Amino acid sequence: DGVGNASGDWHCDSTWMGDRVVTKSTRTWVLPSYNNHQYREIKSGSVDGSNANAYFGYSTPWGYFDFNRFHSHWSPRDWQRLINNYWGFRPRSLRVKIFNIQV
Amino acid sequence: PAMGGFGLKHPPPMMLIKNTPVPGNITSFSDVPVSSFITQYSTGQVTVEMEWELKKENSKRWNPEIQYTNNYNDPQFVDFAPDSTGEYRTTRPIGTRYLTRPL
Repeated sequence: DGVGNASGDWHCDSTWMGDRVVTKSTRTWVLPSYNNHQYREIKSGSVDGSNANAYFGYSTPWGYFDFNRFHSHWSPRDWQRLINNYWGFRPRSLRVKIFNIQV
Repeated sequence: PAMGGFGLKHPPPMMLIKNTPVPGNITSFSDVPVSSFITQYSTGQVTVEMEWELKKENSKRWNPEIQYTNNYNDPQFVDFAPDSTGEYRTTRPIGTRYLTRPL
């Protein structure tokens, strides 16, 4: 759209609705330009006296979003509300949004 | 009420019960009321069913709250359970305020 209009809003919440609970988290991220835009082939030999440490691979100039920790979605208090009252739980869906970008 | 609880204009009515008297062997007439009865007692079951309305806790506290919890250091017996004799034990008064709210 445009420069002077915001592309999304801030949502942090927890909505308990019986058999479901929906968590929302918003964070502010910063992204460095990695490697100076190029792929590099990274590698290692036997480090610390262990060749299980050896590897061969590639670093890229990309970064990624990782939300695979519970504390990224649950507050200490909602976590307590979950473990003191339920016998189990499992994830059902996921929705992600990236907005308000600034280079 | 000073002792706690709900103060009611019209509270749950009193339920009274008694064993209807049964006269012993009476052989002659008298205007004087009968005073010899067959001794007896009764027994039965009583069921009370109460519906309560709840006010859902709606906090935004971040950190975890205080909760009533079964915490005993080196229990010799289970509290709120019958002991070896069969008599019910209770070692602590359980109030009602664990959750918090900002004024």
